[PDB]
Amino acid sequence: MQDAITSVINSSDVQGKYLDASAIQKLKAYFATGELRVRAATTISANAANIVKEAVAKSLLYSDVTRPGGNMYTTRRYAACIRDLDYYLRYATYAMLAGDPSILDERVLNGLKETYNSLGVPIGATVQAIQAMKEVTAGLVGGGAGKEMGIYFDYICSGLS
Amino acid sequence: SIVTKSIVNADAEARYLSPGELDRIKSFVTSGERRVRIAETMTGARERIIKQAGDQLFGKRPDVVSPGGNAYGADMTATCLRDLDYYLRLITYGIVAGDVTPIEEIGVVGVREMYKSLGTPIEAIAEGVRAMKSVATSLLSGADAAEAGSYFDYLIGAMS
Ligand SMILES: *[C@H](C)[C@H]1/C(=C/c2[nH]c(/C=C3N=C(/C=C4\NC(=O)C(CC)=C4C)C(C)=C\3CCC(=O)O)c(CCC(=O)O)c2C)NC(=O)[C@@H]1C
Ligand SMILES: *[C@H](C)[C@H]1/C(=C/c2[nH]c(/C=C3N=C(/C=C4\NC(=O)C(CC)=C4C)C(C)=C\3CCC(=O)O)c(CCC(=O)O)c2C)NC(=O)[C@@H]1C
Repeated sequence: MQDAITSVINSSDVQGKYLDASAIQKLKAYFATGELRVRAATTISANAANIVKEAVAKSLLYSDVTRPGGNMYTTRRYAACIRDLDYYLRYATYAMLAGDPSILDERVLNGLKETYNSLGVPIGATVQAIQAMKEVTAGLVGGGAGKEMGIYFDYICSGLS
Repeated sequence: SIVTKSIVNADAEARYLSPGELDRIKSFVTSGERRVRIAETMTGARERIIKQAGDQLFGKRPDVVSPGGNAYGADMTATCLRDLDYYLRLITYGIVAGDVTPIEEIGVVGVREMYKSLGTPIEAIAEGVRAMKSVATSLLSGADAAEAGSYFDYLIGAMS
């Protein structure tokens, strides 16, 4: 994975160039928001469980998905599902901390859609649950961090389409 | 950087970063401007740093520039200085990242196999890095000199 710093280093390196003024502006921009990112990561971390619980309550509970025949039926599948949501939240936080979505492409999205399709995991419902976590999260980290987190929540959703 | 490393570590343990890890990123970002400043000073003096380090190198190791030496000839000497420039560049990358990984991943892995194939005495390359370390840190303040010096030392140790 690349973070916002190493991302700038790599593009400079491919051109064989020392850090530019433009490259330096990007570095400084990430440094300025560093504390914001750490404070959001801290809250999310402390509310991870409640964030997932509320998102599920709001998007999956009491529907055909949880009833016999639904993909969330049986305690094993219910847990597998909340396990995935815990994943999306933890990885979205990583990407927000790094200021780069590469960890998502490499460790999350690679082969995910195919796997879901293979198992019959509904992508539309999964996407709705992530969008619900998006909203629950904004409300904890505030509008600022909330929109940043939203970029990465959407990135994942886009990769499932 | 330490952001990537902390993330990779926390992920290996399927957990969120620890407060300790978070504090590390915290310091990392506040010292960002200092490090960027250090890197800028080195970038600006790039040409002068390579000329003087080059001169000091050929002074300590005339052989490489003499007949039968790997850098004998305007052109081979030029290419030798070109390599020194590649490394100064990597070092400024290292400084802004806060660690050696960029130096390591772009110019250290496989460095012994590459130079052995070209017949370049790697001990002389290290000497050239020692020279640059000297010219470069001389441009900095006591505090920054020590800080940037550590990146040079890493590289020197990886070639020895
Ligand atoms: C919950 C919102 C939805 C749901 C999910 C559900 N998923 C699975 C199974 C798997 N989920 C993954 C996803 C990941 N695995 C990882 O390691 C990571 C981290 C990058 C991710 C994002 C995988 C690989 C599987 C298969 C392997 C496994 O089970 O560990 C299930 C179980 C499927 C089954 O039939 O057993 C479920 C139910 N299901 C829903 O209905 C919601 C829409
Ligand atoms: C200078 C201190 C020493 C010296 C150097 C020297 N190097 C070459 C040739 C090459 N050096 C490289 C170097 C790198 N490639 C990388 O990707 C990196 C990391 C960023 C480095 C440092 C390469 C690729 C070459 C091959 C030529 C090319 O660039 O295509 C030469 C030429 C040798 C020859 O036989 O042609 C020389 C002279 N030689 C010394 O004696 C000094 C100790």
